Amino acid sequence: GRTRVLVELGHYVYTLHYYDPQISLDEAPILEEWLSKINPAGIPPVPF
Amino acid sequence: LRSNVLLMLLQFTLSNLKINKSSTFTSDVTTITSGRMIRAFPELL
Repeated sequence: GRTRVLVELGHYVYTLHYYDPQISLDEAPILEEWLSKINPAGIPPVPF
Repeated sequence: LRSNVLLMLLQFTLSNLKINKSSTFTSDVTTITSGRMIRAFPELL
């Protein structure tokens, strides 16, 4: 908890994952898969 | 030295007697230049 980032994208394609709320899970690896497929070509669709 | 330098510039001048010919200009659809009209080529990019 030390840096808050506002990635301003004018419009983007989203995709939401659905979790059972009784499951403890750091979902940083879910976003780190999104952060790996970014190149100057394009962006993978945004995960929630 | 002046006789050998001047003959080196006569090969420098004669080897640059070409015609700058244009080629294809694919627009940069990537986001480094964003829609700019660069010239794609080997790999001189």
